[PDB]
Amino acid sequence: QAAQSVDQLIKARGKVYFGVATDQNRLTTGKNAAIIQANFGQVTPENSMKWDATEPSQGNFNFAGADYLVNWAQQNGKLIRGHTLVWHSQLPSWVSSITDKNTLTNVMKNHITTLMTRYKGKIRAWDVVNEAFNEDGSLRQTVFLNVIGEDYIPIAFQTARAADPNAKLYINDYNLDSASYPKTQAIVNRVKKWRAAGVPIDGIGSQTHLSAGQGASVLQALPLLASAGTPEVAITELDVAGASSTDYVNVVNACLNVSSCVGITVWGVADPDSWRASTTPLLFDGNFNPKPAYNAIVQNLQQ
Repeated sequence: QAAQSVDQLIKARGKVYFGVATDQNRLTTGKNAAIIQANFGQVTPENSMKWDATEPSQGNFNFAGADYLVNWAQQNGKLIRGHTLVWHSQLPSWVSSITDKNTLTNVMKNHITTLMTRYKGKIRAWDVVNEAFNEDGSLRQTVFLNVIGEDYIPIAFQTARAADPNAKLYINDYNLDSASYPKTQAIVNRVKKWRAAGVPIDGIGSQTHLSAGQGASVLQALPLLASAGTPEVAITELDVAGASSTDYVNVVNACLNVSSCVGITVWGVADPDSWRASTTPLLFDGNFNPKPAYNAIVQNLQQ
């Protein structure tokens, strides 16, 4: 645990949270729980709310890991971002093999409604649709697009709104880190059009999986994402190859600069537990000590 909490410091600047990805496997080993308690104000399940984890066989849901996370978060005063309802990765084959529109629509709706109803009122925000865009800005040809069609995004969001009207509903994606970039421009254009059509999209989530030196670009990309007119944006899965303080401070400042940016989630606690561990891209090292970039964020946020 670091003495100074980046979550308290960002809250003192008017933001909602500074959080991290975690799950039971992390919380019950090492120093993760104590670090999260001390220094962070929000958690995202790294895996336990994905489709493979929660509905591994159709209609036979497994909530043990998700329940653990939600209960731990409540006990410890941490906000929760649910992650993620509709996504092509970590998707069981029972889903991806379906070729009938009605079948898949009903499966998708039941998955959304069942997860969101279980946690109704406890979840600040859901990543309803994840990684819907290709790198050229076209929509990713996932089973949902291929079988349901264009409607899958409207359906997902409308179903989510009905299941828990309290939750902020997000579309989440990566490579939204440049204002220049076909995916960035596309998500802004399509969110504007979906919302103008009445689709309830409350947030754009920008994963922010960065390479070294790339953080500076977020200072221009995040205000562009905010121009789509959603009530919120958020930095949802931040990590940075090499963990330079310059990159981390740039992303923090981008969020500070964008009033609709509610907060930042970093994608794990300690480097060896990162999905990209070899790049040591997180804010705590393998000995669970805060890294230079953690201290740089603390100092940037001090008033």
